[PDB]
Amino acid sequence: MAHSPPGHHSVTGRPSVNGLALAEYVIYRGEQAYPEYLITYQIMRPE
Amino acid sequence: GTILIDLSPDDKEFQSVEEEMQSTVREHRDGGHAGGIFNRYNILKIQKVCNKKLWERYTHRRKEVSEENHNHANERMLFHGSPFVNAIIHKGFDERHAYIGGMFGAGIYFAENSSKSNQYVYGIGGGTGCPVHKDRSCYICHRQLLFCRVTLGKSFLQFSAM
Ligand SMILES: O=C(NCc1ccc(-c2nc3ccccc3c(=O)[nH]2)cc1)OCc1ccccc1
Ligand SMILES: [Zn+2]
Repeated sequence: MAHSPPGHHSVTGRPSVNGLALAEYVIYRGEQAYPEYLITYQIMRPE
Repeated sequence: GTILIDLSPDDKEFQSVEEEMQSTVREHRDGGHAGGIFNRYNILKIQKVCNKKLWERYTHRRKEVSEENHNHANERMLFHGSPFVNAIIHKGFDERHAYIGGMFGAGIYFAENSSKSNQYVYGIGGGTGCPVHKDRSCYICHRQLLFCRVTLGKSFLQFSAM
């Protein structure tokens, strides 16, 4: 597991081509996330 | 130490999380190859994850990070999809939950698009799909995702070509 960039606690990966695509985030310490909600689902077939 | 508490579909907390799932669905450049072809989910259950030791570990790191960033944790609610969801809720995140070959380096990845996290539920690129039908676009088998509390602190901004 890499270290985060010097002086930084995380990375924000921001799409520059798909304007409708939202951000992705990276942390390098497991203690920097808490799994608050467990979601059980199916994807739905379009009509 | 982990217990799971079901939320009621009549509870606002449930409706909010469902809203966050549904409204953050988008189209993907792969046309559904990894995560399947859908516009919406059928939400079957939402559960609160309570674990005192994991919580305190989280809030202790939050405090360090917050102070290093001049009293700003920069905390977000974000999705995470992984084949290891069951190990995560019992043990917490660690380096075996990292995506070694990810574009922004080897770390733990999270998404604002629910459908981005859906692409990882059965593995990188959707693995071989659901275990029963081997179908990345299975409409039958139950999927699980996490909606997680994430401390970003001082986040390094990296534009991607995606
Ligand atoms: O090693 C993995 N997965 C590690 C891993 C977990 C979550 C993610 C993940 N990546 C993202 C990247 C961008 C945006 C969101 C996510 C995300 O939510 N999860 C990536 C890799 O899968 C291989 C595999 C396949 C089948 C069974 C066991 C293991
Ligand atoms: Zn299936």
